[PDB]
Amino acid sequence: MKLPVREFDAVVIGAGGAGMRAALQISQSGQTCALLSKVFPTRSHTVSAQGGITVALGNTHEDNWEWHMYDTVKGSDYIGDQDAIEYMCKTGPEAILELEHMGLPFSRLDDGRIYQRPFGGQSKNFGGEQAARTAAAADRTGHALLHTLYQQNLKNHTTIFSEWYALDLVKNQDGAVVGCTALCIETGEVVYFKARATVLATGGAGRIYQSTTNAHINTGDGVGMAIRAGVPVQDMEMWQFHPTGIAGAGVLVTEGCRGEGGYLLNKHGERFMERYAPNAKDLAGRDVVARSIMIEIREGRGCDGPWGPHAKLKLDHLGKEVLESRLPGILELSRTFAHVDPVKEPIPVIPTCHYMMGGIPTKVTGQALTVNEKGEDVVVPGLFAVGEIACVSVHGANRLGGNSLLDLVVFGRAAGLHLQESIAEQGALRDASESDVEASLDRLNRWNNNRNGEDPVAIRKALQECMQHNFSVFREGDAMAKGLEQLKVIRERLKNARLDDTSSEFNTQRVECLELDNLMETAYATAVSANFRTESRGAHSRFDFPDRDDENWLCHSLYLPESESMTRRSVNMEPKLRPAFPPKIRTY
Amino acid sequence: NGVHDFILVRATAIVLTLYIIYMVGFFATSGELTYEVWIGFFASAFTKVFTLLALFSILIHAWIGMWQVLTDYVKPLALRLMLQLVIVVALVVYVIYGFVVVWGV
Amino acid sequence: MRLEFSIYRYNPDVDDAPRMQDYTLEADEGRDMMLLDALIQLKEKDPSLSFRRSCREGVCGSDGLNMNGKNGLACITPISALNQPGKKIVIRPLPGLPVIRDLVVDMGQFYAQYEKIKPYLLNNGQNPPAREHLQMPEQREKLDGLYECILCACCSTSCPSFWWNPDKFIGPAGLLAAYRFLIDSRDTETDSRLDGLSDAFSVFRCHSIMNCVSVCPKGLNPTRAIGHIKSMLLQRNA
Amino acid sequence: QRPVNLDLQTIRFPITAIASILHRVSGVITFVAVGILLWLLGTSLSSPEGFEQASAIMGSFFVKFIMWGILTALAYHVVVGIRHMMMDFGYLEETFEAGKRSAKISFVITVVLSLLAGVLV
Ligand SMILES: *Cc1cc2c(cc1C)nc1c(=O)[nH]c(=O)nc-1n2C[C@H](O)[C@H](O)[C@H](O)COP(=O)(O)OP(=O)(O)OC[C@H]1O[C@@H](n2cnc3c(N)ncnc32)[C@H](O)[C@@H]1O
Ligand code: HEM
Ligand SMILES: CC1=C(C(=O)Nc2ccccc2)SCCO1
Ligand SMILES: O=C([O-])[C@H](O)C=C([O-])O
Ligand code: SF4
Ligand code: F3S
Ligand code: FES
Ligand code: NA
Repeated sequence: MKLPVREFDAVVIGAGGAGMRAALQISQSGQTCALLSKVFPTRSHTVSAQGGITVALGNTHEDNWEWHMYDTVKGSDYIGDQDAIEYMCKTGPEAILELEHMGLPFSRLDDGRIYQRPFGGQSKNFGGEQAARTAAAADRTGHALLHTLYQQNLKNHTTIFSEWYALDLVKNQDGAVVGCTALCIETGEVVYFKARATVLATGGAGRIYQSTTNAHINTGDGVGMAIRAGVPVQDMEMWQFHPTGIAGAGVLVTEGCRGEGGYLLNKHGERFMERYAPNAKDLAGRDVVARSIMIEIREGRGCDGPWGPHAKLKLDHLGKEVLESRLPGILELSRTFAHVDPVKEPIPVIPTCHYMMGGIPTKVTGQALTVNEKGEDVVVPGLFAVGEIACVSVHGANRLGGNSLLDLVVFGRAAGLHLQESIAEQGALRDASESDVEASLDRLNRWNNNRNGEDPVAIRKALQECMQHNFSVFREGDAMAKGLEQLKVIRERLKNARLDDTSSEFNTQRVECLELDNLMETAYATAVSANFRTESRGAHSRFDFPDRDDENWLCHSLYLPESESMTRRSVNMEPKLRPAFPPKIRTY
Repeated sequence: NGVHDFILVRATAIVLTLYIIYMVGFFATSGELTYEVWIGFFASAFTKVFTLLALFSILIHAWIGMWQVLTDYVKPLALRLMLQLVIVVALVVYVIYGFVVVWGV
Repeated sequence: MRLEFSIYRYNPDVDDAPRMQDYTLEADEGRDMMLLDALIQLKEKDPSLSFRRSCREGVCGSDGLNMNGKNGLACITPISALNQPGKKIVIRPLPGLPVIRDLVVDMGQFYAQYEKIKPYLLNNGQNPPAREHLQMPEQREKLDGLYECILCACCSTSCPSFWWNPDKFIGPAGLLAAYRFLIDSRDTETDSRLDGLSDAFSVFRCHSIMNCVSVCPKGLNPTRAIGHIKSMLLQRNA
Repeated sequence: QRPVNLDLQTIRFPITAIASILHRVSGVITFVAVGILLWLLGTSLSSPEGFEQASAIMGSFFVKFIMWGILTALAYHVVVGIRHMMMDFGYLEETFEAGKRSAKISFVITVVLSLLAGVLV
């Protein structure tokens, strides 16, 4: 072993909501735990989440976790795993109340209970009247949540490795994950974090697109790491485009704007969502709203200006008092990034890439899955995933607003509650040899030695442009096929890309180059998966196969990294506490 | 502790403000300053007492203040303790010299 | 239109001491970018230029910098606010902290002061609520202006008291966080917390210099929070 | 060992910080001044001749300048000290706008007291 070895029971890679909630739980169960993060923990993308946490607290009106389960299942367009959605919806209220006891500064109803607002895809009585179940701290709920979880980690003295960049998983000769190599950004030191449980919690990958709501750090590192270790990823074609990014900037304005009573207008001042979703209107599922906006624009009914083509999000009728109390953050964002005061004028908006429904398939315990040669599920010993990197799947083909933060907390906690059993079930794992660790350094040594190759900047730009033109809200077979060919070429250029800064003290160029590898793998998996799924379902929408096809495609898509090919996985439709929700036509 | 310093500085600030108003009051309403009226002012019990009370206030107020300054800009302990010594000594000398000047009038 | 920059450089394996290096950037005349945009482009042309950033929307607190003399966040500072005819736009690290590399500072002391004031809910478990703690809107309003802090350190690294005693003065950001727990009606350890803030340095090194308020990118007011702490300290110890 | 950016010439200070560092300096100067005023007061009180001599000392133009500086620093320390206490007790708001405004008014008041101090001398 010619690299330093740091050993823990558990290594959690990522300190957003999911990773911080998991670390806190793992630590309180008596296991040693190392929490890694490539930025200071409270700079994780969770910190930007706005609208709130969707959960059946029953504060704003009497509610029922089964109503939430129904909304989620339907919202997912029937490929969300119903046993997993049931666990999440039923467990949710208590898991969220626990955050409030940790001091999360939720907004409040008059009787002192947590404030909940309406949000997309919420109904009472299994598809009835609009519901209000998204618990909020104004519109900075992600900020409140992340800071609270960090505070709890200080209180608990969690071992945190801040500004360490995980490079690649380490496998032993039996095919088990036994930790990861990591790079200390400050000093340039390279280390092997050895563990019985390695927990990916690395977040999403919106930066594979030209325009995204996501932080610069959202580069799909856990997808690249899984893929390079032979671990499959699931449903990667399922990308949520949030209906309301600011046009021309990408920056999100929360769906809480529509939850509080705002709505979308086209250039004729028509409230068009009444036409596209007569029941739920502006609070329909996001895949539907996003498509409807793009249909208006495509058909000459969008607005234009300094911002580019867009729809108008009108809020002024709510008044200054409601806006400043419920939506202050979007007041700042709109003023700063659109030069528009929402108190007086509509915000120019357009659908913008937002959330990765896909990821590493997992059990509710967080254990990662692969398939054997027979196509059966088998646990990947030593590997776990929680949060946006995971595909449990509770989100299927379209995530509901507020259900990601609920996911981070419910599943981050579950991985930690179940960790001892998961470790006992997998048995003692053989040690990595030095060559096993060495294999995890190949990618890094390539960059450290390549001075004369290609500019990584043009490669990143080409990759983003390809995804934006070819794998956006509306897709087509021919365009996707070409897109895929273009990515193969770009991926070849990337193998000869140069690192121009070779220094060791806080060298961010090296980190950005390593991230570029993970953008490439994520983009590649996404494109292969989108080509493969010949139907339209939730966020995946194809002109050549415009219909939802339950006979062939009521299932998950799975990308197999060793053959670079696709297969299908069963959707779970066997909840324990109530009967399955049968697939039906999905309209809002 | 810190609360104690904060209050003392402010309590003495109030006493010195009154003393300044008193002294300025005199100066700006006494025409020609003859030796006679000058010494009559400082011979008064009221002026003597107030001036000594001001002097004690200064000892307290300027000590805390100078300690604040030194603990910001002078790190080497020995140098700092030496400067504090000179400063306390000077303040105590101010008071004692004041006692000597007024009790001599 | 040509933008001119002077940017602080430092790499310990190369430089004997920090230096300023000049950069030029051609920009579109009809568009106003953020400083972070400009930095990102300078790095396309000089891959060695290192700085922190993430959210690019003023929420994460990553990219605090001293810009033309004044702390703020690069992501929401328009170039038109910095660009003065015939002068260079001057970009330097937040003052007072050790510089790791280029524009990246070691925030260690800033975080240590935050941990010192025990920034987490302390509730003694008596009279537990049935579900969430009940907190009326009037009690919850008291946290507005305090819980929004993004820990960017623009305030603390602009405070002279924090420069002279970064290990004893808590600093504006830390004290804002202390006050956040002090007036949270769900925190029951108010008296313990005030007892830990009574020394000469933790709170009382604040002299109302007001550098903190003028630079906060979120519009928060540490000076006022600090005032309220001083009052509570008198109320309890005077 | 790591460098730090603490080059004061490269940093913007708002008017509130200027007000503030001058309050500190004026306090230090006043500390020294008390000794000088006491030496002067002692001399003026020791006898008739001590008094004529203090007047002759005060007649000097160089001494008028110093004495004016002392009175100005004092006035400044007192005015801005009162400003400080008004904030501490809630008479002045602790917002940046109020801080700027009250600092400015404090400078004006000090200029006036510095002119009255010129006259008195
Ligand atoms: C983008 C966005 C998303 C969002 C939102 C608003 C915005 C602007 N508002 C939401 C809301 O109101 N309600 C809701 O339910 N969801 C909302 N979302 C979606 C949700 O925020 C995200 O899906 C979620 O926060 C993801 O959290 P997660 O914990 O899974 O991951 P993260 O916060 O993105 O943090 C990732 C961590 O991993 C570390 N990392 C990544 N790569 C590495 C490597 N290579 N090595 C070490 N660490 C790594 C990051 O540092 C980070 O800590
Ligand atoms: C007359 C002799 C006086 C002397 C020698 C003196 C000296 C000092 C010194 C050295 C300081 C510390 C400065 C700092 O730490 O920044 C100080 C602080 C202070 N002075 Fe005075 N002072 C005097 C009178 C007064 C008066 C009449 C007032 C009227 C208000 C006053 C108000 C204050 C206040 C409020 C402070 C504290 C400011 C802070 O803690 O930030 N002083 N003084
Ligand atoms: C620390 C402190 C002062 C300070 O050092 N101010 C300052 C010094 C140098 C440069 C700018 C401001 S002035 C008010 C009392 O507290
Ligand atoms: O619209 C939002 O606030 C946010 O984007 C919510 C989710 O869940 O993603
Ligand atoms: S108070 Fe403001 S300037 Fe200070 S750390 Fe918090 S957000 Fe940044
Ligand atoms: S800048 Fe510093 S002195 Fe007090 S008002 Fe602010 S914390
Ligand atoms: S990059 Fe997040 S605040 Fe500037
Ligand atoms: Na996912």
